[PDB]
Amino acid sequence: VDYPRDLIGYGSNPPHPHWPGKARIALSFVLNYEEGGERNILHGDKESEAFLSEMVSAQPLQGERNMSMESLYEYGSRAGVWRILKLFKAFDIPLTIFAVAMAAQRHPDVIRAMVAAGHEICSHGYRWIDYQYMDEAQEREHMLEAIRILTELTGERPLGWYTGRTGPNTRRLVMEEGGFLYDCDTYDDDLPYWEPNNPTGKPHLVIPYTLDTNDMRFTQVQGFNKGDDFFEYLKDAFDVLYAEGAEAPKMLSIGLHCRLIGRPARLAALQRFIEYAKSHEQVWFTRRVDIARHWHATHPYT
Amino acid sequence: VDYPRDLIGYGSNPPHPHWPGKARIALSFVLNYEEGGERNILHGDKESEAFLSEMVSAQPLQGERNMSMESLYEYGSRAGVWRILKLFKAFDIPLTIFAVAMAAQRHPDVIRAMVAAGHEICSHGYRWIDYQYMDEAQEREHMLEAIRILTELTGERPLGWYTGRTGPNTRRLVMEEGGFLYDCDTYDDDLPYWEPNNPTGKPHLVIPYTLDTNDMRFTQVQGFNKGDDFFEYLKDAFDVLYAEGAEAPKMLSIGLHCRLIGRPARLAALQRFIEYAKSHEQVWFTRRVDIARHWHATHPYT
Amino acid sequence: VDYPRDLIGYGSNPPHPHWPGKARIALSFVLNYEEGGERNILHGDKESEAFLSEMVSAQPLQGERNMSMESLYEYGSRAGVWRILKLFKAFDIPLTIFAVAMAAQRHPDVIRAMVAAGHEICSHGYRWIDYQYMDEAQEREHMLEAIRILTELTGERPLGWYTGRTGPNTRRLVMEEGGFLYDCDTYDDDLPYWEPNNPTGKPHLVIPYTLDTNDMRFTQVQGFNKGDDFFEYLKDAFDVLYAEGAEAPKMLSIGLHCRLIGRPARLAALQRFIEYAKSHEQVWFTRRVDIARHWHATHPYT
Amino acid sequence: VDYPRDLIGYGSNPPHPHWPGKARIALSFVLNYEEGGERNILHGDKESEAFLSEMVSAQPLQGERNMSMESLYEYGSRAGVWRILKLFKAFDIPLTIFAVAMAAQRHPDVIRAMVAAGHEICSHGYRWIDYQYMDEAQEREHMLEAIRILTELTGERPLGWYTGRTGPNTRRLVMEEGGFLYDCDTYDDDLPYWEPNNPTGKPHLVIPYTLDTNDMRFTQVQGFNKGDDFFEYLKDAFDVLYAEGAEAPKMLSIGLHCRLIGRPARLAALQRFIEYAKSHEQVWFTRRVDIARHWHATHPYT
Repeated sequence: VDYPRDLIGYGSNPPHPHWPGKARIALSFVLNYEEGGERNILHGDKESEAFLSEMVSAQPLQGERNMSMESLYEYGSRAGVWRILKLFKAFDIPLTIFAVAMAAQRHPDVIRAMVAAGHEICSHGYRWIDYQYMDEAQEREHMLEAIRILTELTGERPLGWYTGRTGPNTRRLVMEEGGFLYDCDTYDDDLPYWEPNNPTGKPHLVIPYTLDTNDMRFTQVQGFNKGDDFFEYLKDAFDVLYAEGAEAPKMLSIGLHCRLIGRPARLAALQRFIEYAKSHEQVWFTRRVDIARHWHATHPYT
Repeated sequence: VDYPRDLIGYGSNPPHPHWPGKARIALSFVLNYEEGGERNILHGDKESEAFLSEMVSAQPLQGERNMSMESLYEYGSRAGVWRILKLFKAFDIPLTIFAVAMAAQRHPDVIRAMVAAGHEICSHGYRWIDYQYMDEAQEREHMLEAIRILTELTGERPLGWYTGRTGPNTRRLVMEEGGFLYDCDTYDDDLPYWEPNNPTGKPHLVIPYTLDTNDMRFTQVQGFNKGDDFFEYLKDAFDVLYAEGAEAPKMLSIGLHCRLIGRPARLAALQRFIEYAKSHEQVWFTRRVDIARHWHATHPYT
Repeated sequence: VDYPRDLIGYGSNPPHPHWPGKARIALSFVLNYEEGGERNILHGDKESEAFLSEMVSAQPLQGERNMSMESLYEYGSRAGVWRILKLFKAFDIPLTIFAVAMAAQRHPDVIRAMVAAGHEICSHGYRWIDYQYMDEAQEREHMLEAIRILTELTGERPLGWYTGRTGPNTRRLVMEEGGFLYDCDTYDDDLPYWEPNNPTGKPHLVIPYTLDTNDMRFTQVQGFNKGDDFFEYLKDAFDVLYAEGAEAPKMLSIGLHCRLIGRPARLAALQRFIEYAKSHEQVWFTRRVDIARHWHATHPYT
Repeated sequence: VDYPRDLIGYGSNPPHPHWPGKARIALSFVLNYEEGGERNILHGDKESEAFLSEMVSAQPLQGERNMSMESLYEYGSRAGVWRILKLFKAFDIPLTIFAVAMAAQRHPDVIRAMVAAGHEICSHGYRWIDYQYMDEAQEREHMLEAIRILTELTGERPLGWYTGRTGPNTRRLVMEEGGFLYDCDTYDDDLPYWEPNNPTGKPHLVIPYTLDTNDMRFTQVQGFNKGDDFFEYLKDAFDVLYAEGAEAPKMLSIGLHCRLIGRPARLAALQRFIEYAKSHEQVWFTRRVDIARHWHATHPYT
């Protein structure tokens, strides 16, 4: 029937990306910047934050502040962020930053640092909250606001979007806005593709993200006990994709959070994966906007 | 008393299967095909899907679409399925496909591919949902429909059944239908056996399945952190059974899901287990319908 | 105040057990036999079983049968039990069986086998259910019944007790009954001790059990991914205790369940631990009734 | 806006601690002493304890005693505590004890032992309960009481505080009391810092604690399967911090609980980490009050 999902996509025939330097794989390291934008009555929310912290079994507290939860988030913005940024600078690997606009407003100096470092600032929404149930009017308003904030902060408007906890209208509103080159609000492929259902009809690129090669699993019910578990997980993902890349190259995202991989216990394994990746020839270490411009120039929208 | 369960089965005296090629073990690799058939208001369900995805702590959403959940499922049908099918083709190992009829209707080309590859299409029900509470009338109707769909799709009716989340009537309805050679809706033995309580009185073979040597544990609360955990789990299962097989051969199922082992990070470990298994002599790599026909010819129903 | 718990016990001065053969450690392997006695409307319960199976996130179903859950339990009594019993017979290690009386009634042949093998049959209660909220009258009645059943089944009354999910009266009722040598309904020490609060005033020995060196963790939210995790856990427990045993020997329990360690994937690691343990001199492999009689003869109740 | 959190802290410019012996890292091993102070109707609570035990999926029981839960806690005070104290004595490493005042009242002999051993007794609150919702009046009263108890018990008032499950007023009340040198009710940095918002205006030192390099994860939903997982986690944390310490030394806390790392299976890995740490030059093994006095003398409050 007139089924609004594409279960098929490229089928058994995915396109060759032709990554620069004849790369057998494209690696997109992504650093989320959410600290200061999460759930909090201080921010006008009805409850405290519970998602993604050391407090693995936390529940949101209605009309309350959860001090421990707040403090675990402050680790991300106070200490984790700088240690991570230094690590990427040390191996000369660029980042795409998934920056929440309210978080960035609260820490403009680190955002400025990131931009000066040459990292791409991608929009991660106005607030770090669940958009599942929000009215279309308000989600659109948050969106246009996130754009305003990041443009002023950065001096350049965001060209990609990623909400994460999206609702039924999130991605439609992104493509309707007009000014995005891409979005990342899918986990459906190993390659970019042109959105098949853009009402706008303009080319809109989808660059799928990840929930599995993602440090969020360090704090979820099912998830890595020690750093080496995340290293072996990342390593396996690389090995299979790199092997496929001998004839059919693909991409791999690596999701990271300041308050999570920022802890020394977890950073070690990220550095190990980076050294592993760097030891291979034909790896394209890149930003998602660069993948997007590359797609345009290589596989233009027909 | 007149207890409707058989807690005893074969007791301390299990039969020798006499697998072809004097195999010390029979390996049944199974690939579930559920993507497109899962919970969704689009499919007429009251809520979204929450079982078996990267969103380890998901809950069903009433009257809502969960876009992320949908997208994680689309990974299975868009990308995972082809990579898995290639892996099995590369080692010349046949599959039994646990194909959900609605999922197959949404992707007939992949089903046709599987059949052309020589994989057995086993019925996994009309829909991928919990049958626990469904009225007998409707479950029977789903069943006869699943049969209709797969016969047209495949050109041959399904000879095995597996629902998974069965209710008190599921298995009785399967045996009452008449045309199945076997079912897999048990986790009670290491060997096939004839159903002791078939009202039909015709021979009905039970080929027990698994929830432990099953990639579903990658996304459950208790479950594998990294691929090597699933490899060592599978390897241990093999080692003990193979050792028993010197005098008393048995079988082992390996359950797989497109949207799960389809991810590169997880495929590596499956390939490692396959290489391990292949390095042993006297291993029978087979389909469940072949086990069933073998049982008939070897241990006829008395 | 008049605090009904002993937080202190032996303090920094635990007694030397003087295990036979000058053992530096006493190992108590325990095999639970619960299959056939668990929650089930068939057994007169209000709901199905959910504790300790592959269905890691199961909930009890009110007025329903959970067929999968039943089938996972049937694995324990049909297949797991024999494989485990063979393993212990192969290394000549004796068991204490934690036998639920209703489970034993449903499978008398395996109970008879265990007794003929020389394993101790310890009482694990009439039913495998939570006694937390049961009235004293009914719990006492279950208890006297469990005794009746096992005596007839075995030809000798049970000399130890272990309920597991006890209520505020469980242990008091056990000691009031009179005929038990010991109970195991604590997790409070590394050595046996005489119950300090027996109203009876007769000597009653407490032999603490375990929830950590216990295969139940294979199916709990926090718990072993692969067999080697349970092997390394057991190995570490052994190493520290054995080292302490150079001057101050203690004991270690290893809890096992037919439907859990009975799976080949998990048995491998148990066999590895047994081989490790066996490779050490001065290890006392024993039954809990033997520890109890030893305590009597070695550290009589003053 | 006038946002009551400091998301920024030291920014990219953390101070050099100048640890004694030119240490590249400061290690604070912490032993919680909570057993006897946890939730219990015996203690006047409305429900039993459920946090941090082998009963990984426990829920609090209203108006009930949970005997197993109690017994698992008694392991901590009866057996775990002495084994842990011996381990630290063997490597000549000092502890900071996070002692709950009610727990200490129930076991004065072990507290006296700890003090005689030269370990610092830090206040962990009057009771081991959640202060999230307690009225300010009662939390203040608990606090002044915890102080009274520990001073009498120890012969010296506590100079640090740590509640853990704090409410919106906990830390403010601590600094208002006047007599504390520091608190540990944050998880926001890798270095001590002066509280920027002390109403008192006196210098108050914050020495951040941890929920990740903490044996509590052995019994949480996401957490270590085997001891080596905690060893590798601790080792990684050390390696990254020690490497940073070549130019910019920091500190690392290691949280421990008697009833958890007290089990032999878990102690092994703690001993392994201690041997690893000890094998490095320039490691400062210290107590938190010593870090605090050092901070005063080295980075006085301006």
